[PDB]
Amino acid sequence: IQAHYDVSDDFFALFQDPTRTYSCAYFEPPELTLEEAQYAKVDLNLDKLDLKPGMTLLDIGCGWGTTMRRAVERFDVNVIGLTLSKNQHARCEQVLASIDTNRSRQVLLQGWEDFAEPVDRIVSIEAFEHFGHENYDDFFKRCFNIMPADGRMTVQSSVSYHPYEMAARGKKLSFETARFIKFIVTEIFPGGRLPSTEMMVEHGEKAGFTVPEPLSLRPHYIKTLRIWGDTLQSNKDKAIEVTSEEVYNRYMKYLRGCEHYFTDEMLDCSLVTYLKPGAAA
Ligand SMILES: Nc1ncnc2c1ncn2[C@@H]1O[C@H](C[C@@H](N)CC[C@H](N)C(=O)O)[C@@H](O)[C@H]1O
Repeated sequence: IQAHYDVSDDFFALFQDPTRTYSCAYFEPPELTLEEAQYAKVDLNLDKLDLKPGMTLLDIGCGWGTTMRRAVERFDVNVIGLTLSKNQHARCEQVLASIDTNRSRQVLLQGWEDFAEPVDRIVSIEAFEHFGHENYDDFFKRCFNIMPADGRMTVQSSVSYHPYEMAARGKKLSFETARFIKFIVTEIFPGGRLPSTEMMVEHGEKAGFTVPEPLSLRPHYIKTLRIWGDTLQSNKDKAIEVTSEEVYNRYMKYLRGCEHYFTDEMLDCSLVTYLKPGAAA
């Protein structure tokens, strides 16, 4: 049943950029291409982490390996990536092995749950939606515990608003948004759950982290989703051929719907920074 909403890598290749990044890009400056903006998003995350040569960076949910490789290349760090996909695992291995570096590089097919080795810094870009609210305490506790005194982590995640906050916008739109969120979390990220930004901040605080004001990426996700959607739609027949009209329609619903709900400010995307007590200034 969870395996039903699994789709082949070749479908995603029909809307994503060459880096295969499956998360909000960063159009700064606005004229960047999707691919460029995916790299700008990687940098935006990594630049907040106080990475020094010879550190070990952990990528939780490392996808196809772009973040890790960019970190090795820019920061001359060791890396370790965690992924739940065997295909991502095999590709990441290739991406990592081909880097001209003496730094250590490792990809593991496992969750953060089973990861407990010392790392200096943590990046997690839109894996958090999969974890479920019941695991937030354990996630933050693990991330706090594996890092040294000056550790830092970024988590980037799509977020929703509490039903109470949504109600301020009127019942109609509020119930309609909740249904669409339920759809995201059934058919796009099965077993998933969108946090609110408050939940992201507060669980981090409870674990002991200092949490500055989160960065909103809402207009960047709008641009991202627009390009993703326009691109899927243009590759429609190729999409249907490799999957079905069903699966095509599902992702168009997702992509258009999210853009719509982002434009309406009924969804957000937060880049939250977590600083251990001894983190540098
Ligand atoms: N418990 C977990 N531990 C580690 N990775 C996970 C977990 N749950 C989901 N993921 C991964 O999180 C990733 C989710 C993607 N949305 C983001 C991938 C990547 N960071 C990107 O920006 O492209 C996929 O690699 C999933 O396998």
